[PDB]
Amino acid sequence: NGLTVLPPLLTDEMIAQYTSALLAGTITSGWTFGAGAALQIPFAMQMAY
Amino acid sequence: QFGRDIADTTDAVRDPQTLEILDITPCSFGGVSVITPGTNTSNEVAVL
Ligand SMILES: *[C@@H]1O[C@H](CO)[C@@H](O)[C@H](O)[C@H]1NC(C)=O
Repeated sequence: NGLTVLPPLLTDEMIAQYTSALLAGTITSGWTFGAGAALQIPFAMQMAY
Repeated sequence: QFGRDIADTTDAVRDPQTLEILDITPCSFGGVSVITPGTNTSNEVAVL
């Protein structure tokens, strides 16, 4: 009827890959993966920071 | 004799001769989009 719906560029199964990467960074490496380097740190030491 | 969608678009009909029931779907239409590199790089294109 002239109306159309276009797909998003990032599919839902690919947004869920970014949210996984964001929290898998956050859980293993604190904030440092924002400042370039994903420096690992054990999680009870990240919570002390 | 005929049927409507949620938005009152007509989307089914009886054939009045054989009382079987037909769906109406719009004839397909959509934007022709030209994927191009910059003309500086090439004159080749792909069409979506
Ligand atoms: C692109 O086109 C312009 C205009 O002719 C020209 O100045 C420029 O050098 C070109 N660059 C390349 C990489 O083709």
